[PDB]
Amino acid sequence: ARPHVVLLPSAGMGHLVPFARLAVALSEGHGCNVSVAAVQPTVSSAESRLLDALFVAAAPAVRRLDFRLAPFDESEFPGADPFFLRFEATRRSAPLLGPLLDAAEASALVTDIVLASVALPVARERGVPCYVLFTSSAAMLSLCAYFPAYLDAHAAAGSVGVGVGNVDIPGVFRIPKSSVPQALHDPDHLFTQQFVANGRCLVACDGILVNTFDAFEPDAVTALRQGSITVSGGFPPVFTVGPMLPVTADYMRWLSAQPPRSVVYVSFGSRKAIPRDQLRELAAGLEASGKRFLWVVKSTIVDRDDTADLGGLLGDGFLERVQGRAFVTMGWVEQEEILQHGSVGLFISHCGWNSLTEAAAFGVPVLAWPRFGDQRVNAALVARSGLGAWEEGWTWDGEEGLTTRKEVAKKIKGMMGYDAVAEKAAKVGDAAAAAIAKCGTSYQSLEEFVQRCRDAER
Ligand SMILES: O=c1ccn([C@@H]2O[C@H](COP(=O)(O)OP(=O)(O)O)[C@@H](O)[C@H]2O)c(=O)[nH]1
Ligand SMILES: [Cl-]
Repeated sequence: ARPHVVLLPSAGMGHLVPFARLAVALSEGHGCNVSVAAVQPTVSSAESRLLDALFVAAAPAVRRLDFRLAPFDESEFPGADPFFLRFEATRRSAPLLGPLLDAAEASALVTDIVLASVALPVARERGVPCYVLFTSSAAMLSLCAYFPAYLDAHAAAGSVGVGVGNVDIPGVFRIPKSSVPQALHDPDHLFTQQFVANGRCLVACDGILVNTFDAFEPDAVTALRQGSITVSGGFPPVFTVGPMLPVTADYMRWLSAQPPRSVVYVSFGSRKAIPRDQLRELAAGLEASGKRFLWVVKSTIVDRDDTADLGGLLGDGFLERVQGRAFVTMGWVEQEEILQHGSVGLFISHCGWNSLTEAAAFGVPVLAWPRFGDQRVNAALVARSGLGAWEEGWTWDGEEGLTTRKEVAKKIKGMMGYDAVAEKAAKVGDAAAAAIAKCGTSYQSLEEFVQRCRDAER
């Protein structure tokens, strides 16, 4: 009998991608039926394409469950990021999850961290076990879990403390103040209110899945499994299930024509647009590096809005001058496919977590260029694990300062010129493939989670 697992993602590819890979892992790999309760329409078109493809490729085990949004008035959070606004619109629709869950006869609910504080109560009154899929690193899970106690300890009669400094996560390490997600400095920020509420409820859920592997983050994973992080001393089981594997266009025809390990692939993720002054230094750094490069560019946060002319954003001269030696697009690329290709030798990445798991699975060295949110925490893991290297001094969003074309070009040449870089990254690939293979720590963790789902048949 196939356990029924209901999966409840939030908005953006960073939250949807790992849910689509989990669904396939649970269905093909462990004999589960999976219902993915996703909101329609999606903020980005890339989410729509991924959902459409998921429900074909992984049918009949994986199925769509329609989840309608109550109307939400965005006037409440003026100037908020569109994905954060969809996070909140979806959180206030959690009512509707109750009926859906009764109808699905779920063995278990797996909810996005983003939605955990509102999904867990609904699961409890419908009698369904409720697990959280944390979508970023174990280091960031350890931050999310400790941040409420941090804020509490720094609360002093006569106020609720504003700002964040160095965060000494028990039994893990120190997050320097400058690596704290920018939004967390404001306890009233839309993201922060969600992040704090979701961290508070984590002690009271049935377990937490993380798309990482023990050898990648041994200290963070060891602290989460002992419960160091909560001082109360009680934490749910943590299942390390990653790096989860993925489920011919002009850029691929180009790429296959290039020599092995020759191409610098460049992308800052699905929801970041680099300001133009920094964009020009990156263009000229790539040019000056002398390396072949494949560069994905965004002018807006949401792909649907992106109308800018590539020529108009970078330079019509630049584009003609790098013809042939390089490939530059403002459209979507199937990055999972690029990162498996033998012709890629370097990934300049914003250190979004799903991007890092992809470079980890395939052993691709990472030039870390974090921009916001969790990305400086994740960049320190890049450096720490030997997946790549990270110049801590490069500025990120909200800081003044510009990484120059010389800095880019020199760091690109060093990464590809120093063989230890490719070798360290390949050792991460080796450990990642082992983790998800039969005898690996991630395969076993996933087997244990599926066993829990089997024991919940009603
Ligand atoms: O042009 C693009 C940009 C992104 N991605 C994928 O989108 C996800 C981005 O998620 P991540 O957590 O790295 O960052 P976010 O976009 O949430 O900042 C990853 O699976 C990438 O492989 C892609 O396939 N093509
Ligand atoms: Cl660690």
